[PDB]
Amino acid sequence: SMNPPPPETSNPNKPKRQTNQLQYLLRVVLKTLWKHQFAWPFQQPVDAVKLNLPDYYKIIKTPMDMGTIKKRLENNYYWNAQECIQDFNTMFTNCYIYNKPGDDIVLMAEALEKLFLQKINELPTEE
Ligand SMILES: CC(=O)N1c2ccc(-c3ccc(NC(=O)CCCCCCC(=O)NO)cc3)cc2[C@H](NC(=O)OC(C)C)C[C@@H]1C
Repeated sequence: SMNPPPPETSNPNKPKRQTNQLQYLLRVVLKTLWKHQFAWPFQQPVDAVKLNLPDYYKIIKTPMDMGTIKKRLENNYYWNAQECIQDFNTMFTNCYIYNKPGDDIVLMAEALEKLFLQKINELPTEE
């Protein structure tokens, strides 16, 4: 029933870089999604205590949210763009797994994912 610790956003043992693709992911992709009217439920880890969803972290074993992604991008946690893209995809997939089709939260996630894919289709090549 309690919340787990959030995903790691800092780790001195993990290798990291700044790439042009990761810069794009922060400045274009994350910025575009963050200001969407339906972004707010995804801006921090799912608080299963607040929501009284004691099964959330039984069903969802790889939690992810945009607050964590924003911290990882700003803290230069990632090695490459695919690590970040996978985090976004995990966030969407978790929502589709836990919730029913046609739930409001699923409609919200689908709106964000549509924008995400438009922006990722436009991902620049590596410098
Ligand atoms: C992502 C996901 O799958 N879920 C989820 C996750 C988080 C929340 C959620 C998130 C945040 C809060 N409230 C707060 O953090 C307090 C501040 C609210 C926002 C203030 C405005 C702002 O700062 N905007 O940027 C409550 C539920 C609700 C749902 C979903 N519940 C629900 O009623 O979602 C509606 C938004 C449709 C259930 C589900 C488990």
